Amino acid sequence: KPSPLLVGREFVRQYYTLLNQAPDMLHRFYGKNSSYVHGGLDSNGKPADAVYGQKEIHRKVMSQNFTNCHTKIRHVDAHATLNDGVVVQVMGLLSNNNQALRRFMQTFVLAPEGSVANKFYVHNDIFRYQD
Amino acid sequence: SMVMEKPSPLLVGREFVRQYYTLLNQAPDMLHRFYGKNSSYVHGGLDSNGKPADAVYGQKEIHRKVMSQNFTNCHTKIRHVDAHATLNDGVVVQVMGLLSNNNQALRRFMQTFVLAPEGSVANKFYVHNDIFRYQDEVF
Amino acid sequence: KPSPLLVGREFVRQYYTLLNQAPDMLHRFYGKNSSYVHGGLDSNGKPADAVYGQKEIHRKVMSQNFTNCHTKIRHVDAHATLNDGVVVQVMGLLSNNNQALRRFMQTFVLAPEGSVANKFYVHNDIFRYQD
Amino acid sequence: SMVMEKPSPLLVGREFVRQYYTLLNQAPDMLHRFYGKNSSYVHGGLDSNGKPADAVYGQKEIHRKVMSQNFTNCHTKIRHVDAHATLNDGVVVQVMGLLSNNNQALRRFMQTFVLAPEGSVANKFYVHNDIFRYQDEVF
Amino acid sequence: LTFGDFDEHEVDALASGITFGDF
Amino acid sequence: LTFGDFDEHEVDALASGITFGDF
Ligand SMILES: [K+]
Ligand SMILES: [K+]
Ligand SMILES: [K+]
Ligand SMILES: [K+]
Repeated sequence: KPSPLLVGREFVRQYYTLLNQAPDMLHRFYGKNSSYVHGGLDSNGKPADAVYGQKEIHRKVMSQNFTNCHTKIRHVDAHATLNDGVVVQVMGLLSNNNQALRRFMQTFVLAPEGSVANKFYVHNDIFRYQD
Repeated sequence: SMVMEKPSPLLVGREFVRQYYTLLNQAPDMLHRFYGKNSSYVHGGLDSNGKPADAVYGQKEIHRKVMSQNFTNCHTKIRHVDAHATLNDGVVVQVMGLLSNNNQALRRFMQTFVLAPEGSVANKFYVHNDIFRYQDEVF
Repeated sequence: KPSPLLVGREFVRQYYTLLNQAPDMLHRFYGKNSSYVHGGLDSNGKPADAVYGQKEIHRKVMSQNFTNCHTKIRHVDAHATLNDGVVVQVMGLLSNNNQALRRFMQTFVLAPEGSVANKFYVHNDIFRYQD
Repeated sequence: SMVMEKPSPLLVGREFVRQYYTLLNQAPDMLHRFYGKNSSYVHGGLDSNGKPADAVYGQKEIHRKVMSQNFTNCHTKIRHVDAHATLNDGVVVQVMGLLSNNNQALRRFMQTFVLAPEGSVANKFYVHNDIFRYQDEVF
Repeated sequence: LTFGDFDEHEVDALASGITFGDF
Repeated sequence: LTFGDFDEHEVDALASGITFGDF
């Protein structure tokens, strides 16, 4: 009954709000079969690779040292995929720790959690800056 | 219990993007054949209000939308392709690059595909979702 | 850059598809210097002879009364000839107007059209049933 | 501006087929001499997968392929020969008939030759393409 | 590996610019 | 009219089964 856009828009609201308010809980959007693919180099200098599941996604989020991270959403697209999922494409700008803005895109695939009605989790998250 | 030549999500996504954009350059009137019924498609654009254009649905609407877009000698520079398994044996593909229509200037784009198996034909995927936006209509 | 087999296989696909869908356009595969040699008797009862060029090939195709003509391709060979041509040998079975199948071979010589890159036309077409 | 004794495509094709198959019957170790460099040759056969065998290229490979085929007292019954001019002064020849090797049973075949002038020696053609398939390996 | 309703090799042939006759 | 690198009359001679000596 909820349209894919009603789901996707509210997801984007909650996700980027939590990224700003409590990044140490962002992993709770994800599940055991989730993949989190945030592209680019750390520094460090090592290349980016997919991390799987809540526990590892939590460790990866914490390694990114998000502080007061702000997002300017410039466009959201959200469509029904198969099996009652929702695919979301976000285009925006992100400022972490009050640093200069950078453009990004982020693709999510949201999947029903199964038991609770209209509960979704993030099955796929692919993020890349456009530098 | 194992299919030892089953293509990985990475190979599916890479070969798909290659086939999609090479076909776009030479035979865009065939692009609609990548899409299933109830597929969603949006390829940038701005409506009369100047807000981004809405998606169309189904191979019929998609064929009409593609042909209204007048792709002619469409050149692409693909910068990043990232492909991962989704649920139900799908593959989600994120694409970033630049696209030039009619030998006009290159325009940066950000795109997501969702590919899904036809249902049973072995190693056959259709495009279920195609979200494409030009950065110059958003940023 | 296209191999002779990439050309020949796609030619066979298009040719026999059009034979089924719109035989009244088959002549558009040919040119003014093309020869079309479909062996055997009409009925009528007159022997077969070569026809030259699109206009006459169109008349000959129409005289054959193709209706819903189906082809079962059993083997295709395609090789580079000189001057960037492609020689194709098809072995198959053909059912016209839902009649019983008959074995055939068909030899084509495909030649570049000259102006457009990777455009070919049928310079030679020799067809015979094996009855 | 006219060569009043230039052989027609029909005569070229007829005499060629005659020479080719009469030589095959009596001196198959000379058959390779009909072929130029970059000639293509396939003469039926099935690979380890049971798919039809691939062509070989060049007079060296061709000589080796012919000698591996062990033609011995090879009898032919030619049923149809059809020969027409191609571009660049070539001749394409379609051949149907039956061939028996080593006094074994006759096998039907379907064959195409492309003949091409050597370059300049007057009324001299080589085999540029030889496609031969036994029907019993296809039908 | 193929996409949509394309046959094996069909995209590669069409994406190479191959065309036939004057249609 | 000749084919390949055969000389005039050479195919006809060889195709007739002509051979010489014990080679
Ligand atoms: K926190
Ligand atoms: K939708
Ligand atoms: K018709
Ligand atoms: K070849």
